[PDB]
Amino acid sequence: ALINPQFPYAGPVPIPGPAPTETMPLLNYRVEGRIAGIQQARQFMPFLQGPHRAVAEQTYHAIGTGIQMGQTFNQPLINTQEG
Amino acid sequence: NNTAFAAVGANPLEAIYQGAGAADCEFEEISYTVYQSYLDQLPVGQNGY
Repeated sequence: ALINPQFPYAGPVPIPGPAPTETMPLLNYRVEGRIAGIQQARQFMPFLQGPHRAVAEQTYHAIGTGIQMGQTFNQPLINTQEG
Repeated sequence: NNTAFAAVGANPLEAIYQGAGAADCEFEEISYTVYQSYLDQLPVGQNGY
């Protein structure tokens, strides 16, 4: 702010002001609020809580069976070298 | 038919069409389809939602 003498800035907005209204009042709000609809315990989703496999491992079962059977052919006898 | 067509010179505020042929205009049919937008799943914990 600058004040300049001799033209000085009025020393106030004075008493000639026009009170325009008495509408100043905010009427307090008084209220009762009830949000009470029956609630049912459940919601349907496509899927909740699953941690789906991105790849599975290979998996398997097992079997064996049979017996011990055989047809054989042997090497001929040979002269013994030494000993 | 009463609200949708306004004669020349009549108030068009609530009307769809206005003109010299208004008196002989008629809807043949109207169809509506209502779609509801909402939020589902909502996660539930020890206090409800």
